[PDB]
Amino acid sequence: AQAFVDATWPQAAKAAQSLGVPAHFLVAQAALATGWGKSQIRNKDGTPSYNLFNIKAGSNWTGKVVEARTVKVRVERFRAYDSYEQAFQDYADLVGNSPRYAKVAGKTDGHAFARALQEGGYATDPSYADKLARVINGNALRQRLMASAASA
Repeated sequence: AQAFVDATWPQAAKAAQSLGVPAHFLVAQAALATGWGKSQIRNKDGTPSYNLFNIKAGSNWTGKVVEARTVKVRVERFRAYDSYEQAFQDYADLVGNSPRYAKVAGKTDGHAFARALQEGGYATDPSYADKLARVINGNALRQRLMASAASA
């Protein structure tokens, strides 16, 4: 999981700073969405989609599209990107500009941030806020963030 954390960190920091939330909030969200990078959506050619937030491709999406199986088993259409950099740019646009996500900005508490994501419709599972806050506040994330840092 460490390389996942290291790779996402600078992009998460860039996006989180624009949203006025702590960088680790976004890292935690991506970690929960992908099982710390173990379960990420892949293109048919074997390349990554880099869609670490598992964002669906709807009618307003004109970029690359990847199909992936969801659990009956269904085929869902997801966004695909050229890098984590581009993925986080799209995330920052979506969460930063969409009015339903307006409660996200400025949040400095893990659970409050998660509740704001839920309000916006990121995920509808009733346990989402509790699950995400646990990652945000957890020892696993803290240890990996400390390991990631250049200094102590």
